[PDB]
Amino acid sequence: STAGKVIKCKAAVLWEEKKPFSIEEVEVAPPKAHEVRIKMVATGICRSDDHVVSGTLVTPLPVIAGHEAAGIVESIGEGVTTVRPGDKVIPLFTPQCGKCRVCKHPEGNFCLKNDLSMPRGTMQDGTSRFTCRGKPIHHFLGTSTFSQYTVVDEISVAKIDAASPLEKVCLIGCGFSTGYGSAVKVAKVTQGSTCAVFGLGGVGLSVIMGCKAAGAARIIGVDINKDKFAKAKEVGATECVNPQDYKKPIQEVLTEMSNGGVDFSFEVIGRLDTMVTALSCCQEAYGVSVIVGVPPDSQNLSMNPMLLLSGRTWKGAIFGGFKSKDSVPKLVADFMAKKFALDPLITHVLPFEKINEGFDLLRSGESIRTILTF
Amino acid sequence: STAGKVIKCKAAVLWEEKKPFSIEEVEVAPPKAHEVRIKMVATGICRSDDHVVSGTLVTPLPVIAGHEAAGIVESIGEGVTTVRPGDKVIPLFTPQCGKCRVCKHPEGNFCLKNDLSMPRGTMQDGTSRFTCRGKPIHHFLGTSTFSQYTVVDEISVAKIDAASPLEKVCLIGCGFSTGYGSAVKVAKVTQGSTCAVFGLGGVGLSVIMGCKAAGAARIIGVDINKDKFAKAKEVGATECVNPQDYKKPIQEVLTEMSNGGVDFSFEVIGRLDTMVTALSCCQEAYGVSVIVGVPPDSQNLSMNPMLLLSGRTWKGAIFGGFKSKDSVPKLVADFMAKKFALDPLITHVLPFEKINEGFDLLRSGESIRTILTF
Ligand SMILES: NC(=O)C1=CN([C@@H]2O[C@H](COP(=O)(O)OP(=O)(O)OC[C@H]3O[C@@H](n4cnc5c(N)ncnc54)[C@H](O)[C@@H]3O)[C@@H](O)[C@H]2O)C=CC1
Ligand SMILES: NC(=O)C1=CN([C@@H]2O[C@H](COP(=O)(O)OP(=O)(O)OC[C@H]3O[C@@H](n4cnc5c(N)ncnc54)[C@H](O)[C@@H]3O)[C@@H](O)[C@H]2O)C=CC1
Ligand SMILES: OCC(F)(F)C(F)(F)C(F)(F)F
Ligand SMILES: OCC(F)(F)C(F)(F)C(F)(F)F
Ligand SMILES: [Zn+2]
Ligand SMILES: [Zn+2]
Ligand SMILES: [Zn+2]
Ligand SMILES: [Zn+2]
Repeated sequence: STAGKVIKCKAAVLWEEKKPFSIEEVEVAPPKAHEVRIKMVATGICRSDDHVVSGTLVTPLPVIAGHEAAGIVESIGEGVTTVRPGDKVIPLFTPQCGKCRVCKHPEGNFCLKNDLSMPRGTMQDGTSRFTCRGKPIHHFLGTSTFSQYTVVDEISVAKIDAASPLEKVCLIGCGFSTGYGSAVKVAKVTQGSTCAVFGLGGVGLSVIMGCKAAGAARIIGVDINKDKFAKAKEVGATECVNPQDYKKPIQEVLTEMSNGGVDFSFEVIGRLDTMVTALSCCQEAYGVSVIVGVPPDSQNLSMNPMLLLSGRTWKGAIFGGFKSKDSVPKLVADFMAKKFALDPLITHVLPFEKINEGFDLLRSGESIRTILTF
Repeated sequence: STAGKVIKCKAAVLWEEKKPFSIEEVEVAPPKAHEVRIKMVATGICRSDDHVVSGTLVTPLPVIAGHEAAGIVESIGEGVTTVRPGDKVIPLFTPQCGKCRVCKHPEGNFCLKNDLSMPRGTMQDGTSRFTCRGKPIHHFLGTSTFSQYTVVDEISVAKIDAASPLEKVCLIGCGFSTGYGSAVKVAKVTQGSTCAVFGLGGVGLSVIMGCKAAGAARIIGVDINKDKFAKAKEVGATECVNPQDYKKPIQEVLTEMSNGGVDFSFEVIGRLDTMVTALSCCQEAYGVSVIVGVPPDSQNLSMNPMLLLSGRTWKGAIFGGFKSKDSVPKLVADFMAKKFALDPLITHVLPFEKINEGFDLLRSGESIRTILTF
């Protein structure tokens, strides 16, 4: 009924930094060859979307942000083979072209077709499917989920179980998969280990879930907002520490608590200082520290390389190291089989039109994930 | 016959930074409980010893430096069980106590009894076995091999094969094992990989040996001294580049040569800028970079954590990640079985009393390893 036609629909457009989203009418072009137009069902509010508003994460403006979502295929362009109209889907902010040297590497997931390194804010063909006020509007990470309809490249969508609950599994589109994979795949957390997780938002709680799944003995949650601790303990933190309660810097506290440093630390905030602290608190000879947080654009940290010379490993990852199009349908199948939980991450549900209240809930410290329903 | 007595002998004392070593008459105390007195047979001149002279590496002065050596046990203190008089030994600048959290960990080698992290320049008991005209002389990394005789803690010595040639296997006490293990144990270089090695001294040549042993298809040597390239190619470098030949940064050159980044990079110089260049030149999604070089004391590097967030792994190690007392004998056994060569590292052989000529050869760029013989 809409196939082959321009859709007029509502989207949350960001015209300028540090301004509220504008809910207004946009035009969504029909999909071209190897593109997929999706009716959005649910989208989460991830701190990275807030980083676009704050200018922490630089992408071309004006933009339709949003990258953690689930919906139903409205129509496919010529040549699409991996999804059909009416399929349930999760957009992939990290693509999986399956052809590039990274997609073919056993341990790589940062596909060379990504729009993260050198953001253009377009479809793969360098154009936009969105018009607003007669102007072209940029895409975000090849997803743009803060719209009733979006168009993505085939390499940026995965078909998921026909019976999945989209108002939950949208979190597999970013925050859950990222934290979980950061522990089980990137860190490769071991049975009986001691973990330190810096930041207890949706991504940090997911990291804790992965640390518990891996059989960690101790999981120490770290956050300056003690209101985060209860939920962190429910999903497996054995202890929580607030840096503001100690006279000593928290890497010293954690080193003592762990009898000379943790096996695995995670930075799940996005600050240069906590990236160095998290590295410092892992054991000097065999500790591993994983950066998950997104730091302010173009800013360098300063560190003493003697932290690494002693034996520490420092690494980072996008999307928990998961090859996105292979992994997302398996993660949904595992969720359906109750292998992990998503409800502990969901604190608030709002309609899409209340997106600005959703960003307020995050910025105040009150929410973990708000799910917007269309 | 000298057992239980003071030995008067010659040692090279460094009284002050940026001076020549001074050949002095010293007194060497007999070994106390769990100590081993060694008659030196050969010691290598490592750039780390030069770092003490230049002030790159801070350790209490005055000092007997030297840490890359082999000798024969002259006597043992009370309770020594792992060597006897007459045994061939290699002193271990990284100890293996076998009782600390690190020694018990499968990966870790940076034993908590080390004198590297917060150098005291003493025996384990906090005293010196060396006097020069009534003045105590500091130890270096619990080895002090620039002496006819030294005393080490039992956890800082390994018994090796009675038939081993000490004028070659002294290199297993630091430079060979550090470079070889950095490739084979720390990086875990893979078959068919591309490697880049920054610094083509004795330790960087040993990194090349390890990369070739691991079956790397491409091994790119990087040095500003093009006279190092011939020997690098002899031990397995497929290509060499001199950053001074190029109008653009060598990380860009290496990224284009490797069609988007190397699999494994090694910093084997000791400069902050080459540590960041080496990380940058490894592939952004799955590349691994190992720091081996010792940089100037208390200096921090500056880097963009986006280099790690994409997927890179950054690590460092001491002594190639080898658990020292377990590994040094097996490395000597493997040398005796022709598993690897040490002669390519040895460019000069001098008697001990020509130590300053040995350091002049290193500083001029002529030498790789000078072995000092007794
Ligand atoms: N690498 C990747 O693929 C991904 C990265 N991210 C990033 O991960 C980070 C976390 O995302 P969310 O969990 O959605 O964010 P969030 O904003 O819900 O949670 C961050 C937590 O950090 C705490 N915090 C702030 N300053 C702190 C400090 N100094 N010390 C300790 N805790 C502090 C806050 O109280 C908060 O609970 C963000 O930077 C986001 O951009 C998000 C997902 C994917
Ligand atoms: N982590 C560890 O356990 C160990 C660390 N080391 C350290 O490893 C490093 C190398 O030691 P050696 O091989 O004995 O030293 P070396 O001085 O023989 O070799 C260093 C090489 O770096 C090259 N070089 C200097 N500046 C350069 C630049 N800007 N760009 C490219 N090349 C440059 C030199 O021309 C030289 O060939 C030193 O810092 C040393 O202290 C040594 C052994 C053990
Ligand atoms: O939240 C996802 C994420 F990886 F952080 C991102 F949004 F893709 C990033 F990296 F911020 F661009
Ligand atoms: O060359 C040995 C070495 F590991 F580099 C050292 F000397 F111990 C260090 F690290 F320099 F202190
Ligand atoms: Zn996100
Ligand atoms: Zn790809
Ligand atoms: Zn130990
Ligand atoms: Zn050395």
